Amino acid sequence: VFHKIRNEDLIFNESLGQGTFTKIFKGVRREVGDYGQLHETEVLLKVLDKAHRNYSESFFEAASMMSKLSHKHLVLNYGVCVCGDENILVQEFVKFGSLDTYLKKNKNCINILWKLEVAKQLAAAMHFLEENTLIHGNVCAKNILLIREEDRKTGNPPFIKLSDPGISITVLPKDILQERIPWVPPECIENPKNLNLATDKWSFGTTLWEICSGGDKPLSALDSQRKLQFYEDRHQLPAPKAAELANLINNCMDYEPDHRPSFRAIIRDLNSL
Ligand SMILES: CCN(CC)C(=O)c1ccc(Nc2nc(OCC3CCCCC3)c3[nH]cnc3n2)cc1
Repeated sequence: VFHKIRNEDLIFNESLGQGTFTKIFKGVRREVGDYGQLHETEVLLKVLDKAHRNYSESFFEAASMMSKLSHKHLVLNYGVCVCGDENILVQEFVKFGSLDTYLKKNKNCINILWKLEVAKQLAAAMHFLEENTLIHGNVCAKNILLIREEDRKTGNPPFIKLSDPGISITVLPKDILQERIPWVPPECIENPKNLNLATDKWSFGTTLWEICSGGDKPLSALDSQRKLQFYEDRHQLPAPKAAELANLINNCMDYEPDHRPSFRAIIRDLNSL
């Protein structure tokens, strides 16, 4: 179950953007913490749109997935506020935001070793989920958060976490699914109920492509009809700018889901460079 947070202990501050049928805000939670100390803690507030309240079950199931498992590379959920009409998910607030924006802002500053450390961390998180037979269903650079920047001076690497998947692709309208090509794998375009552990290996490949492309979005120039035809013609993504991980990307985005490598194998490949 989810810890219930009182509407009166939450303050909503600035809008940070939107997700799928959600609005996202920075906020503050008043709480009693360890030793009975009172705290005013920064939080990330995710609000399901009133118009799409019929998705509330999938909205919360997405975060519940993340919450029943504990791992260093998985975002922390603090609880939920159903107080009122609103359906509110309360999560930890990460200092440096999402990776897709960070890659773009810091293009001329991110080198191959940084990308490899990030890829290894994401692969570790996905290996944990695979070993627990937990499907994420929406692996992408927008859903990777940057906790700590790299510090060459101290030799410290960056540190990321994987966020929750949001409303599942098994209940979303087809036009949203099509726009999410090529993160959504071909078999889930055929039938979103084909969502499986193999789904996440495909999307991991798409996310590595993002990491290697300075925050470009693959196939963004293609409209939804042309994205569908891309899958129907069995195309692959072009090798990124920095081509060091192109082979791994292509091996991961295999049109045969049963041939996509395990995350253990993926980690072995990453460690070999
Ligand atoms: C000055 C420019 N920056 C970057 C430095 C910021 O303003 C910024 C934005 C967000 C955070 N933190 C954040 N972001 C999340 O999601 C990512 C956001 C979701 C919806 C909109 C896009 C971003 C989160 N999810 C779950 N805990 C989160 N914490 C930190 C800083």
